[PDB]
Amino acid sequence: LLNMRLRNISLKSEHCILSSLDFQTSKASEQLTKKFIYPQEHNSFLKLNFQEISYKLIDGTSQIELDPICPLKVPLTAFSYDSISATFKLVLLPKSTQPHRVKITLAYELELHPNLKLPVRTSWETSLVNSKLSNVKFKFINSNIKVIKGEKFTMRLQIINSSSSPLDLVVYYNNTINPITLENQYQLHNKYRKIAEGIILLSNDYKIPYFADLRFIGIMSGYYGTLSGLKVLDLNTNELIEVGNGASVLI
Amino acid sequence: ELSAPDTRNDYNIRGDYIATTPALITFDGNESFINCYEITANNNFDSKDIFNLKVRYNTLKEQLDCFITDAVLIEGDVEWFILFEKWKTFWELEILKKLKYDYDAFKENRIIRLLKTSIDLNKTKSKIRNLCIEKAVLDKILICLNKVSRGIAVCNTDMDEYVRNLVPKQLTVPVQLPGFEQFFHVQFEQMETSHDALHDTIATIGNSLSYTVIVENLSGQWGQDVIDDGGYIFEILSSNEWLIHGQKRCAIKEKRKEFEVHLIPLKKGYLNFPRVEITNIN
Amino acid sequence: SSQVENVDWIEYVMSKIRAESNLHSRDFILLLLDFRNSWIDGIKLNVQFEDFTSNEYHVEASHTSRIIVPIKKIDYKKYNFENTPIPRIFPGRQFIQSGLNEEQTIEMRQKFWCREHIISKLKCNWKLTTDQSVTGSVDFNKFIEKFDHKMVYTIYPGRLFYGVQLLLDEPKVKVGEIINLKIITEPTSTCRRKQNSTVNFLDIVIFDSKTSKILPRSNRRILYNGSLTKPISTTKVSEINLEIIPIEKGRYEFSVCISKSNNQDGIIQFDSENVILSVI
Amino acid sequence: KMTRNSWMMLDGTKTDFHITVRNKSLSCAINHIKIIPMNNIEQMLKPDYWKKMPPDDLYIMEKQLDWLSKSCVRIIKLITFDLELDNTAVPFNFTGFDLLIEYGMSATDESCIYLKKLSIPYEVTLRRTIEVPSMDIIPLNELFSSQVENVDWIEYVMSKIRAESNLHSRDFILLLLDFRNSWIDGIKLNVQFEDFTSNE
Repeated sequence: LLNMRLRNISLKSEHCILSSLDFQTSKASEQLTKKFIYPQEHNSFLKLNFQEISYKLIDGTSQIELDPICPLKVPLTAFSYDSISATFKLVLLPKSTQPHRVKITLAYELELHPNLKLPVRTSWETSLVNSKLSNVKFKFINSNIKVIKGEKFTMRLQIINSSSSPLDLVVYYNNTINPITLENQYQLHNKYRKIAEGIILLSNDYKIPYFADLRFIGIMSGYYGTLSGLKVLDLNTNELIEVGNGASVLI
Repeated sequence: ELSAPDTRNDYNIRGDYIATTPALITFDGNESFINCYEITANNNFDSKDIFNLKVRYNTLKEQLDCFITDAVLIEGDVEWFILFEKWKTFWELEILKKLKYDYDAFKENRIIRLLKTSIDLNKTKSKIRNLCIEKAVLDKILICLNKVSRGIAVCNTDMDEYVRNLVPKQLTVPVQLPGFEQFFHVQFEQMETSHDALHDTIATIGNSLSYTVIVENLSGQWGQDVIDDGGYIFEILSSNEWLIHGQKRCAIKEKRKEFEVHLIPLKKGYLNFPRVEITNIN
Repeated sequence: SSQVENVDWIEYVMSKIRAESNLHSRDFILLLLDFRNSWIDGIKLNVQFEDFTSNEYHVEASHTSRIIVPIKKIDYKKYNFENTPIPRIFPGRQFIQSGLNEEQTIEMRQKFWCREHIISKLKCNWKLTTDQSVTGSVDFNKFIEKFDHKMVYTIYPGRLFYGVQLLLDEPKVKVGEIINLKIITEPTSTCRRKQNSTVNFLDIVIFDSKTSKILPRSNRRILYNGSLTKPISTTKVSEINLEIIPIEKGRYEFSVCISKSNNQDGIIQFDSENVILSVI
Repeated sequence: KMTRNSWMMLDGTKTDFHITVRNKSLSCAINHIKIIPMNNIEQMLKPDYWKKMPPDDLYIMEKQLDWLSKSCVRIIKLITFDLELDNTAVPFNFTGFDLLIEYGMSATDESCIYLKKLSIPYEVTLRRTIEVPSMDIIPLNELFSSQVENVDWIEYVMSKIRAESNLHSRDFILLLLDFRNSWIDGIKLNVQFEDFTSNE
């Protein structure tokens, strides 16, 4: 074995988990072979890695990678092509057969037949927030990453619960500073002074009765990921329910 | 002040610190004092010369004692004419055992003495030939400085060119690396998400060994992370470099190395032996 | 920016940031108030401040509509807000002891006088929909219930301990311009409060435009000649200054923070001027 | 599981794929674009009501409960596929309508009717936006004098009593109908007959 490699599959909750095996012909056989080649007056080898594709299942299909693969042949390089893989709905882990081939055109144009094709198990190795009191769940129908200027915009929230008491929630945005190491002492304040100053909710204390279009305008600009001021609350048995979801860039 | 070398080799500086009005510091090192200097380049770009600096420091126990020997005891043309006129060596022996407590010299007070004693000092003043008026002024000054306070007044009025300035010097000499090169990469945001709106860092690094590596890292973003896995073609120039990944990921790990320092030596054509790579989103 | 002039309260502060450029921004505040009708008819609701003209609103039968009225601040060196407090409608009476602390009397005077200041120029006007004849007004004396400590900070700037402003000349700086920053400090009408501390300490903190909390050693960033503590004088103006040699990024904000000592949590004013410069 | 709509002709593009087992993740070779549900409901409901105009004893009123769903089907040709564009098109829905379902047909053949079934549950409620619970009809007999042309329904019968004088008055009737909304918002309500334009 010469080309040392690793299998990296990264898991995302946008129903995607990409795969990019990294390869690098490391020093272990290089320290011997590039001194035999140094005795034979060569220090720029070229193993023509040009043929490589993946396999998904028993239907061994070449999945279309997100990146390209031309004739890659140089000395001491290292490559990691990224391939889009569909994320499963559960722990159905598709074992995979990583196939590759490099035709080792050595010094004095000496080709050598070699390939790197083997199989393993391609495990990854690892919107909505639920309630605390009721069966209520909160999601935003409009997409949680959205573009706007400093002007007005429409924002829309899902309320789905059990219809045993299907009512009496209230919103309020609570535009005041949470009053709160010295650089962290002026970091938590500058977090809170742009939470409570950025957007303003133009219909607060909105009685809900499912669907409601909540009404904001934002003043100053930035990335308001998990815009966390707004609090709905159940008027019986008052618990501070929070919706820490959604985002808004203002450029 | 930073010193250009004795060759006078046209190394231009732009910044320099002359604290004329702010003759004021405190250096317990929990707070940080930083002085920075912007050296420029000459017609020739070399490595080694001599650099020195004129740190014109003092001591706080000189400053507040020169305040105490000119305002709190001897601020007259009578007492400093006849009472503490020739007995100033006794005052300069009395001053160096005072131990003024400097923990509240910059918290709502200045010149507040610590817990020494005064009866033995009064007995030593009585055992010499000190007069009654001079002992009256000295006992009044020590009685006032038994517990006292001050504002930031006479921060330079009580040492307006009446103090020594122990002008130190050192030697810094512009340390340099081994291998000099210049790369230029080519980014292409083939992003799995839409865009993370990453913020840039156009790096310019150095490496000082032989058969070595000069690694690099990509930009840092703050959106929904572990994504925007970019595409990159290397396109390094004027060298025989190495590689780490083509179409790498801008995730929690980046690891975009370039082990180019194992070959392709060159000259010291810059101020040091560096390499300034610069990607571009295309 | 331009073309945002489609929203009724923008163009007031645009039209006085174009002309009369001494009257700057980041000092205009918005007062936010929600109407709610206990009636079956629609109401048309044109609000006037001393020159602000809201457009033709509509409130149907329960639907609140938060009017966003822009005003300016008040200047603490222009009005005295420590004058005879809570003046009686009729002179005379028993003249009994107040029975309250003098400090409490101060905050009661401020929380009354700012309230009547925002009463005295705010006039709504309205008309019904289904009749279009029975116009009317309201008055807000029974409406605005009191102020609390957020409101008396936001209208009245003199409640704060210090008042600073801070300017950076020519905000297009390329790389190599060591440029002084200018801070003008003025202690407020609460200069009478403490007076046993005669020094207070002014940390100048550095924020990125997009991200936050640049560490103070600050390489590939702003380098500073001096240090960022710079103690300031109570009861007098003081012009601190610091020189900025920038290396490379896009844009930054400067702000200050006052801390009354150098121990932890003695900090008193999280002040928020935040000038931005643009670096190529 | 989606959520409610008003009386508008909206659309749905649902997120999750179904199973749809086949050989592999190759192309399905016939993908539906306009699914069009609730275009069965307007040839259910008019054959409901036009046999409700005699008394009900028919087979269409014989213990039927397919109006609770009105579940259509989507047929296709020769793995998992994300959901298409619906164009749900709700305008004629009964007030008992509360659910829908989609028994998708997963086809594959050589010369064979070899299919399967793939079923989805859908719950949706209704915004009862505006209602006209009554109407009444009043005739008229007065010819209206000039300058009364400030009221939207006068000028129609004025403009055809000036021109086309054979079409006389005292035969035009007015039909009178009252809207009432069960909603928190205002509604703007421009009515058209074959040429009459009510105002805002």
